[PDB]
Amino acid sequence: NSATMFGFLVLGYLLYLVFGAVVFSSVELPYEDLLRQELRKLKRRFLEEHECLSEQQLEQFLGRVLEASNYGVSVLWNWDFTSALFFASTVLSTTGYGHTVPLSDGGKAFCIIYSVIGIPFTLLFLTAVVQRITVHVTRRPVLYFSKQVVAIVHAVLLGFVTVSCFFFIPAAVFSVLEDDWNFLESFYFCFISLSTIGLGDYVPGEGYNQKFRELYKIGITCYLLLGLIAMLVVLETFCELHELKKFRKMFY
Amino acid sequence: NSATMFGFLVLGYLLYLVFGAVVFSSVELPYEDLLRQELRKLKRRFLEEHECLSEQQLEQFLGRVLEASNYGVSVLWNWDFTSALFFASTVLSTTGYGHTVPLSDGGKAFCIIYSVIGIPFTLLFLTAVVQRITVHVTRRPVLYFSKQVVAIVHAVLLGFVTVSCFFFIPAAVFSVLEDDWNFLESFYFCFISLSTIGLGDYVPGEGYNQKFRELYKIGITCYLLLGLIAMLVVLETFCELHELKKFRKMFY
Ligand SMILES: CCCCCCCCCCC
Ligand SMILES: CCCCCCCCCCC
Ligand SMILES: [K+]
Ligand SMILES: [K+]
Ligand SMILES: [K+]
Ligand SMILES: [K+]
Ligand SMILES: [K+]
Repeated sequence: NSATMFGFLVLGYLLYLVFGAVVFSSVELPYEDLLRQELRKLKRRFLEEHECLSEQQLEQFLGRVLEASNYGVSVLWNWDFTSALFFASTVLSTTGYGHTVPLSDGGKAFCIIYSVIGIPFTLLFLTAVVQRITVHVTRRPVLYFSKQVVAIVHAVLLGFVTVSCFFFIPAAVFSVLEDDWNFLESFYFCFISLSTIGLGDYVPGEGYNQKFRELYKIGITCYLLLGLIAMLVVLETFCELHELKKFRKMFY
Repeated sequence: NSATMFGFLVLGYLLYLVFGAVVFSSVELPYEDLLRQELRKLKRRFLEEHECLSEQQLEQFLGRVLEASNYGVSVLWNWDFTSALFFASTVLSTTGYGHTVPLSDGGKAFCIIYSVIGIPFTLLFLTAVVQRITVHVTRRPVLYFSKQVVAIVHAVLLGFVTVSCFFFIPAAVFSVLEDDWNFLESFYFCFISLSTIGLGDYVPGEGYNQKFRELYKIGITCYLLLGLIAMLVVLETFCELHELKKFRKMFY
């Protein structure tokens, strides 16, 4: 019966993500179309309006252009559902790249509530997904039980596995998928993504003329999601070695 | 003797923050001065160079302007130490606004290592700071011991305390300090900050002509740091109520 509990948690979470991905999609998308216009309109009017404008005339155009940039809309789509799903997930995993921020007040507010509920929901979700994976991946230090040393080797080995399997493999996959991204950049991106730092200087699936982008988003959303679980799995496996519980306990 | 262990942890952490705040300050600052120039130079040359330039001539200037924006440098200082300290802390608390991202490869790489070491160090730091605060703030459900109900009331009461004390009070303080920020925006900022989501659409201490800014940074760095501890404190207090351990346990 415990299997249908975790099985439902996993289901409901995914839905909560689609739910939000939809609510965000709709409320925030409209303000974008209208903002896309105010920019395309202010773009045309600037060039055609005052060809040789002065220092005071440029700071006024650039201002309105940069302001649009900070909100995810560049003068040169953010809230579809494939991308709004991307946002909803990175907001509950708490990465927050920012390449897409809510624009209205409803979005901003819905985001807040959606999170108060989702963030926690997300912990529970992860806790379960990890407790389980942790055991199946760390039930083997026993098939080996000397005892303490089977773990210190299981850990360091498991680290070198996922570090490669989740950073280097995708660090390369992105060096591929994303043009302007070299390896370091792709790798660097993975680190700040799976760490949930999310500076947002780099975000995949945002290149001029990207084909099948809809999926790339859904793929990323999963890369990030799984990679996080993987980290936590590796974290538990490390946080549970004798020497660590020792070092930790040393401060309470 | 346990008091000098946590006391040193708290010390060393703070230093690790200053250490990084310095290393980042120096390596990344230079690329900024040089980038500030390439922009001030491309700014002058654009207006004076081709007053009435066409559609093809604007996309080329705006491109280089927006590209600078995404990296923290606007055409219209990011790595001093008061602000570099701000970065180092938000990177280890994992908020990552992005208003400041490392520019060189050294910065990007140092950041990664600094984090692999700091993030953990930061957990330990928090764990201690919270375990302690948790007990002194939740040793009182006992001074009240019926028993289970003294906690469900201690929790809900403590929530309403810090929610007000860390969100509303500062939500207002910012409505003050930050011009363009109304209450919702200030409050909204606090939520995504203390949640460590850090979209970065709003970052305090970044207004044209901000006086005593150096401190405002150091103040924020602390607001964020403490507010996080506060959250975790409140989180533990909630994660440890019978009904919850019950609901949680329901999935392993
Ligand atoms: C919700 C907190 C997630 C923390 C992730 C920490 C990953 C650290 C990896 C360091 C090698
Ligand atoms: C390093 C993980 C920090 C998680 C902070 C969660 C705060 C949630 C507040 C919800 C009211
Ligand atoms: K973050
Ligand atoms: K960000
Ligand atoms: K972020
Ligand atoms: K940003
Ligand atoms: K985070």
